[PDB]
Amino acid sequence: LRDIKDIKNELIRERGHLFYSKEFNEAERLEEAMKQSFSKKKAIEGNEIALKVLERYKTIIRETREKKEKTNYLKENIEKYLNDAEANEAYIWIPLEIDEVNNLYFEATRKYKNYDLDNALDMYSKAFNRAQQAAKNAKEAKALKETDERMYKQLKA
Repeated sequence: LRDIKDIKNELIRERGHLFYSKEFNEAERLEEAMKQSFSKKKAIEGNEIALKVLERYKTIIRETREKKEKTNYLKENIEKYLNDAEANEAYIWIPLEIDEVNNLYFEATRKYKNYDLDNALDMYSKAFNRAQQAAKNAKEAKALKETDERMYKQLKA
């Protein structure tokens, strides 16, 4: 029963209750029922309900943590591929592709800040895809330009 206090407080610290408001409300109602059983001195029934209260809180914690990991991975790797795109003249050849990545990352962060985790993950993923596409297109445009000047040079001299 002190386990539940400890798990529920950790969940609050990670804002699990705001990312998963419907499921947190459900787990609080189940916690209330558990208390009532103990009040009415039904300790078998109470203990049976306490194991599910525990498990429900542990699920919000684990899912919150796993989605945060994925968000971190997507944000760090968007950055890495924009860097690589920019080393390949992305601001010369495809500046509006770089803007679209940055704007998808901006719109993903607002969703994340209104505690809408799955839609934030959806849009960070869409920004990561366009980051990869941008890096590739920038390499291709750079190689092509280079090639078309080594030919323009040789058809002048």
